[PDB]
Amino acid sequence: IANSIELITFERLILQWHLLVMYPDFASDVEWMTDFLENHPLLQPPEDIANWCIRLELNKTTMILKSISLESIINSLRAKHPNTYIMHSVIIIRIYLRESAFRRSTNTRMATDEKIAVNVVDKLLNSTIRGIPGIKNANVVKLMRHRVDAQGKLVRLDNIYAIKTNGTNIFGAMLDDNIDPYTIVSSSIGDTMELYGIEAARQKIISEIRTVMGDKGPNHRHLLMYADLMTRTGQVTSLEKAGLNAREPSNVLLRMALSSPVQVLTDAAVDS
Amino acid sequence: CKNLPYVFINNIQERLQTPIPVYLKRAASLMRMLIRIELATVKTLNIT
Amino acid sequence: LENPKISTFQMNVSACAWYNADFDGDQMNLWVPWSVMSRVEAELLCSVRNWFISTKSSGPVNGQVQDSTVGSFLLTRTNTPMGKNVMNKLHAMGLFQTTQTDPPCFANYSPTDLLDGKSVVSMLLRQTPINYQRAPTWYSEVYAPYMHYNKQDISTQIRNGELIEGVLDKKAVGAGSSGGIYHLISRRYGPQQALKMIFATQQLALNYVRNAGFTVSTADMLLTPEAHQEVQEIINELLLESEEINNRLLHGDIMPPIGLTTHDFYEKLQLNALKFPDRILKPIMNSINPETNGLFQMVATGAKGSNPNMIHIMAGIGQIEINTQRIQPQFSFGRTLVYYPRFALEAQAYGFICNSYIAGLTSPEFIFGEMNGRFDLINKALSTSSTGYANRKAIFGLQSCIVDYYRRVSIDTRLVQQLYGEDGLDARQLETVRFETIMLSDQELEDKFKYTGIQSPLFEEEFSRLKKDRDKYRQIFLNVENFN
Amino acid sequence: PSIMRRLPRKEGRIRKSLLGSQVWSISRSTICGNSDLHLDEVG
Amino acid sequence: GEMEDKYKIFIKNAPFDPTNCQIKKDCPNCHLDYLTQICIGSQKIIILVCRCGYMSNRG
Amino acid sequence: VSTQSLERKNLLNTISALRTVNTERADMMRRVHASYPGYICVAQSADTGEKVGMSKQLAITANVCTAGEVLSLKQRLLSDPAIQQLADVSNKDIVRKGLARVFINGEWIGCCTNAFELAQRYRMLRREGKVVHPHTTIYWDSMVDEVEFWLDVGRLTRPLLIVDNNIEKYNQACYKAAEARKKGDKDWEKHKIPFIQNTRFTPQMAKDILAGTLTLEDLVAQGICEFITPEEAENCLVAFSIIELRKHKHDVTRRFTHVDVPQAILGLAALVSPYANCTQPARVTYETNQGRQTGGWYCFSWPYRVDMNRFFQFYNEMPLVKTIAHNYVIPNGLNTIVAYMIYGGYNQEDSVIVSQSFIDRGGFAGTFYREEKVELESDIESFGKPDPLITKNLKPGANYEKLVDGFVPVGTVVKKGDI
Amino acid sequence: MAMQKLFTYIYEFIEYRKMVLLEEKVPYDKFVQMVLNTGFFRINAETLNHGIVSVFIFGANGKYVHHGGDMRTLLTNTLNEKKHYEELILIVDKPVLSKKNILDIIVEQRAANPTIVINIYPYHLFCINIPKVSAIPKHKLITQEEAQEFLGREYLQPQDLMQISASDPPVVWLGGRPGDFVQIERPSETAMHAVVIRFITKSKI
Amino acid sequence: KMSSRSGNKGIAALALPTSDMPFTEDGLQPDLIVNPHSHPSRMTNGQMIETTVGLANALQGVVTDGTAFLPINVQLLSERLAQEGLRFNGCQKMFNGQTGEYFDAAIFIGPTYHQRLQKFVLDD
Amino acid sequence: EPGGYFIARGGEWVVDLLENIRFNTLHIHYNEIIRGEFISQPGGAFENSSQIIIRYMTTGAITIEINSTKFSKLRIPWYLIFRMFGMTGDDSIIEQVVFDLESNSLVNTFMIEILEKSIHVLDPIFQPVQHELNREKIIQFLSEKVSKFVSNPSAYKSDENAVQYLNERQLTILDKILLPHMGQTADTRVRKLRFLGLLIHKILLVIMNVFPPTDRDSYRTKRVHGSGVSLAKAFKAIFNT
Ligand SMILES: [Mg+2]
Ligand SMILES: [Zn+2]
Repeated sequence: IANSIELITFERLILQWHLLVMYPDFASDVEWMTDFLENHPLLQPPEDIANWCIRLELNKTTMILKSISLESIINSLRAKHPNTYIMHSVIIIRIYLRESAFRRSTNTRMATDEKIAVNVVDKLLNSTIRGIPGIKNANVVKLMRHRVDAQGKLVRLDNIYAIKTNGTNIFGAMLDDNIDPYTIVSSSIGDTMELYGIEAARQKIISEIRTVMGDKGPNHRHLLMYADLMTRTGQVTSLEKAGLNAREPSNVLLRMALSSPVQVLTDAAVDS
Repeated sequence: CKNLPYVFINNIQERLQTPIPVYLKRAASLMRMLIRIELATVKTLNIT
Repeated sequence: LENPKISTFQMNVSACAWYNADFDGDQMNLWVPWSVMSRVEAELLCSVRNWFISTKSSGPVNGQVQDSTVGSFLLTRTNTPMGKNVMNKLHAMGLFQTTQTDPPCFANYSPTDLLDGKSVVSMLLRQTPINYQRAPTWYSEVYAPYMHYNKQDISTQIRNGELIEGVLDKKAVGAGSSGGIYHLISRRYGPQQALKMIFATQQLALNYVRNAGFTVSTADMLLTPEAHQEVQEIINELLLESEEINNRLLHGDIMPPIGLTTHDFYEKLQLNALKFPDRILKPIMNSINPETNGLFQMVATGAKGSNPNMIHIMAGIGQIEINTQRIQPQFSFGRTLVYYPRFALEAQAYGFICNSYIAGLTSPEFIFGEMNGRFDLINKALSTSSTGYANRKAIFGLQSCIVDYYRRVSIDTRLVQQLYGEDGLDARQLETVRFETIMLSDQELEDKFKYTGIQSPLFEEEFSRLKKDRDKYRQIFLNVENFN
Repeated sequence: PSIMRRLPRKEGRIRKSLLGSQVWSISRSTICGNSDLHLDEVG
Repeated sequence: GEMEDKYKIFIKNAPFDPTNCQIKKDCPNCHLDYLTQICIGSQKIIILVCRCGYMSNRG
Repeated sequence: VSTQSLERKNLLNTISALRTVNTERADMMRRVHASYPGYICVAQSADTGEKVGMSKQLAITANVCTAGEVLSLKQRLLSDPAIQQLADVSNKDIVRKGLARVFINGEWIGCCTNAFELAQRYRMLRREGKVVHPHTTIYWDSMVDEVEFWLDVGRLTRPLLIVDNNIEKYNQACYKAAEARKKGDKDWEKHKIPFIQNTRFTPQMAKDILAGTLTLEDLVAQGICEFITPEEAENCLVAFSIIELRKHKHDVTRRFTHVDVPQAILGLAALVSPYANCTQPARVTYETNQGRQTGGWYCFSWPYRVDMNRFFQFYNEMPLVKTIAHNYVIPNGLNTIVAYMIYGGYNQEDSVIVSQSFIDRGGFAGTFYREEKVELESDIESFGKPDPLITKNLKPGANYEKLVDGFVPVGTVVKKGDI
Repeated sequence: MAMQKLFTYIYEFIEYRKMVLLEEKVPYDKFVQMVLNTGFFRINAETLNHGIVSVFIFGANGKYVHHGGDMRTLLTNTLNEKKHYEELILIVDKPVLSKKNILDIIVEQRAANPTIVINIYPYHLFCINIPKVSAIPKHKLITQEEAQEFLGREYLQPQDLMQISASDPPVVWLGGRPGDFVQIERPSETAMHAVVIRFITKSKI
Repeated sequence: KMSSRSGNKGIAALALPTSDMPFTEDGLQPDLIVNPHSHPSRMTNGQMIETTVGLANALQGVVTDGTAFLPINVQLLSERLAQEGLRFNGCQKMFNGQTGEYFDAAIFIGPTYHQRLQKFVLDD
Repeated sequence: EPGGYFIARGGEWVVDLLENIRFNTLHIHYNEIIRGEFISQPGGAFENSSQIIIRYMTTGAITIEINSTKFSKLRIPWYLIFRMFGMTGDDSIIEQVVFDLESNSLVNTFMIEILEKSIHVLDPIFQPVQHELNREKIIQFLSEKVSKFVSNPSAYKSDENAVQYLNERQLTILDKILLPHMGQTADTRVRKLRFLGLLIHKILLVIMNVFPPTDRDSYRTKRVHGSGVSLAKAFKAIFNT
């Protein structure tokens, strides 16, 4: 499962990629055009294919390393990008595009063909093939947890395995059946706030300061002083000049003594 | 143990047995727990 | 101080923990309150007995340091190289002629009667009787294989102020020792009484050593000629295992796991292959006499030093780690220094020091150690600048929080906490205690806490609460484990 | 010379003159050890 | 890739740089007692080279 | 101009102030770099504050080079048949044939076929000292195949003894042993000779140095040593001491170019500390900081000077265990008898108990000096004993009775409040 | 996976709010069919005050999200029906909340209907049983009478309390409106548990 | 403030009369008493070797060289002490000057070069 | 006392040995992602030094700056400097940097790609000169940009002598302010072009992750000057005013 959820993007599968009687070294490509159209006549190069030939090839060591199948990729790209016909061959790949993705850019009046071709390749290479976005690694770690037995004793279980990813995506992890979604622990305060609320983000601040303290950390009630001050407004405010303005705006004299008296004084006089 | 949260108010209100706020009942939870353990009958048999 | 030739502010060495000070040239300020109002609150509010317990950590601050740590060990030690650790009536009386307490009574003692050191200490701890039972710093599993321990020295026990057995050292009398002698005196009798006991037990320890002596010599750090050859054999085994990892590399047999390169896997392999075994202390402990070695006794009692300090002096320094990494080649593309070739394979080329301090380092070894030392002096200087700026922004963001008349915390009216610390307590007034129901099973709990003497429903209700409290505790703190 | 340049820095009016002080009736000296003093005494 | 154009000059000079590590190993070409060893890159490729022009991994 | 006021705390401080080199970046730049040994003292720096790692000290043998006659070398190189002129060769030509670009003092002045051969030929010329000046840097970059010559000011140099071997005869014997081996001789291995590497410095040369009959510039003249800058050090494999050189005397797999003297990696202040390699090095840094703060005979012309905050200590001793640094500076200190013991708890935490008799007898006693300088205005102010009746704003409570002719006479004790 | 998670936890959300479904629960396959065809899925539920709450689940590429005109037409058509409305919950994907045009439509429709609450929420707020997440303490709505008695004993104003947004996930699952109070039981590493009372303020959008 | 050449610096805290200082069986008494607890963490081992070597230098009548990186052998230096009539460890029997009682332990006492640092208490 | 100090106003002063960077050498460090400086010096310790910076931006432009007294941090794209100096052909211009056109090794092709993308950027100040074919009008545009005492265009251009005067002035000043250490006459302009090509080649090699950037703390590129050099520099700098 640690391998299942790690983000494998499209860039890292291909070893080389060329952005484009055709170009040299393209005889097998028209051969790819030849033998593919007989494989299944359900599809063919559609009505909308204008001028671009974005041929790519795949490093074959990658899929054997990560148990990928060429079926998985082709199903992946055209379940998210309904503007291309893929030419998946049997390893080489020649993605063809449509003109229908070129005319909805009315918000940009300098859109040429080169940049818009880079953007869709940019929009396409970032498409996930397998995993959860934002998860770069995922290692397996051994946890120590308590549990209550059938006899009613509290025992410590040391043979528990779990996945410690690198990067945070709480919402993606609950969209996965291999992970218990009620026990997700992130190290991010901002992500915990967005997904859970203010009370869970307060507990997150206590936990994250505690780890930075080390072993000779202070009493626990000094940590509650930081967490409860930073969350008293229903949002997470900082311990900088911006947070002081959010919590005590009418205290001009306190805010002058911190950072910049002339700017604070000028704003105070205008607002009375 | 029933009157322990009045340590947070005063002896005037404990005598009158006025109601206690819920957040002050929670504050006496660890000490009520410890008192009931270390002053159980199995431990206080020889105390007069 | 009425001697006109003295210009210093003088204080007791056990007071230096309040100020984080020492005596190599520090300066302190002093002002004397002249106003009646400022004088009243200096004495009732700001006396140093109010800072005996730390506000930061909730444990004690003061205790013995360095002479009373090792002098308390020597006093309560069971055996001396001269036989039993006893003194006659004159010398037992002399230990108290400085304590500035009320003297004990020796009238039931004759001039030739002998008193053990634990007897003399009990004459002082009777005033503030406490209960204490732990093992001393002296007893270590590290030293146990190679050293004889007296059984009446390795389990310190105090019953109503009587020192029944064991030695007093850092675990019991040391400064900042949680659950030690002075922390217990403070809990039963107050912090002024604990400060008075630190002074009195410090004069007992110092007056004992003014008859016993304590020194350190160059011969204390010297390995025996046969014990020197045992250290060399241990070192060669490390350099033999290090050269096996090199031999595998020459054959391309180093295959890293997933996530590591061949360079970073090779450097991790070497780092673990050049670690001293735990048996490097066998030749060290065969060369010293733990009864008379002063360098060993300062380390073993917790007075000063550590075991890696002693290994470096006597046996070898080993591998230099900077950022938990070996010496990176920064002298022209694959050399560490001008003394080593490019792409060198030997462990000496990346910071392995085969010499001890008492033997004397070579020039490349000295340079590697100087790089290590310069790093530490630099990190120390950053402490002033890095945390001072973060300290001022923490202070300004938090300074308006003040305790109300309800014990809430607010900023002028606006609640920050409904109850300070969620329990409303001062951090100088906490003790660590064990709840002995949490880990039991329902059959152990049934036996230990359920009373069968009287058959009444009130004793069924009492036991049900003990179960309910246990389960509520379990449920709450099992949940805390889930979001951490 | 400005009226408003007196305010801002660590050597300004607020942080030097208002948040700190120069005081009378104070002394300073080097500290040294004395084992005949109690822990709450100073020579 | 390495060993080809990234370090071609260095590898061709390695037998003559006197600050390079040597290895006690006979040369197949000129029958010399010692060889020059280098270890370039994060994969720690080991290359043996000689003054006569010999080089490991088919150089 | 970055200058410091000369603070003559003692002679060691005076000499060390004249050898001081002054300047995550702010922390990485205070490190001990791998290029220091032999040029910058590895131990000496500040120990507290921001000044740590800022002021560097020259090591004991390191010198600063003056600018050489670059024009003569430039015209000699352009006459070398082994160097092709810049305009006589093309970029295509110098990548095709793999030629090496040759620089002198920064500027590209041609190309050569074999960079190693040119570098070593001119190094051999520098050793005789007449064609190439001995203070010339000759660097050869084998990664990108360039040769550099340097002769400008500001280069740090240090002498190094040269190691020579017999690799050519060893190579020929190897070839001849192979010739016997392939042809069919079963005794092919008896033709090999052992490898030998050595320096030419002899005990008689050391004896002559100590007798004044031999000098450094005479050692250079016969090519026993040479000067190496940090640039050229990257072409050098240096044996850290003569013990290391003797250990590998017949090791063909570790051929040294030079051999070092271990004490050369320390500066003069750090060499005052005896048995310094038996001490943790950070304490040697602390000593370099403390050795220059100590009292002594701070100058031998103190009575002719009017200084501020200077201390003259009457009695000084040579250490019982002296070092080489006491061949060049006056020792300032005393050979105190020290007992290492516990005595009543008054030496705890970096304190000492002193003998009062030792103090009374003049141990570490001396005289301290303070100066003054009061100026006058032309025709407005003057020196003279003020008259309270015709002079306003006399300082309250001030004793004017000490003044004679405007100044207090020499030899009178002045107090607080005196004029 | 968001659509399948929604399909279960939206009815769990409706049950948690003490509402009864006024319709027939269609299979998941039919549900995704209607979402992909019509552009949204409508769920109607009844509160204890006999009021109707309508839930709109928008597909991540429908017309109502990309153009404001379709959403405006839908909102005007739905609020003119003959139902005693209390609240409309619109569920969109996360980037929809950043597009200004739809937010303008929602505020304009709020202004036109002062008696109706219009709320727009992202997907992640309904893709799990929020009250059962371990990290989230127990939230509970208390009446104005208990809050009044608490504040009277404490000599406090509602503006002195700590505040919580009305779009906080636990408060959304509770159904808490601005001007209300929420009581929280939270775990404590000093007293084993604590109780606070927060004041519900206006929502993010 | 004083200091030795290994960087071990300290403040003069107490000054005792002649009759109050410790003395050995032959009457040797110290000028300075430094705490042994200043050694184990700082690891200034060259200062202890200097006391060992200089102790035999004084009885021999010579001044020797202790420059860094010269070969040393603390075992052979400690046997030089025994050849001069002293103990192997360089420790002697000492008496308390105030009571006249001997310690139950030999004390390490000998000559160590010291310096006065220019940080005067009257100025600060 | 050995001496070696100064007495001024009765006090004793020591002129400190100052640690400066080595001249005539390229220092490569890390919009602008990388930066190559080069302080050239005509030859001698006391001469005036001209700094040039060859920077590479995220867009792809490789622009060249010359910090000196006469100018002020003006940035010129690299192709225009080569064109001003009598070298126009794009293949030939690349042969200044790559030294080849017939090697298809990865480094070469990557370098050529970088340069080809570089030579097609629109610098805001160098737009109407972007594709110019000759030199004299490029020099005229330079004189328009840099001459501070000139503020009335289309007035001096009505005459002829001023144009030639400005062209000669710009040619001679850039023949003194671009790489003075190689010479200051017009016959040393081609070798200046080759040296600049080799410098850019080195910078782009550091881009390729083939070699590291310059180690700012190593002493192979440090110089220690002291009393004489610093005293002369101050005796001449304040001599100016
Ligand atoms: Mg200090
Ligand atoms: Zn060969």
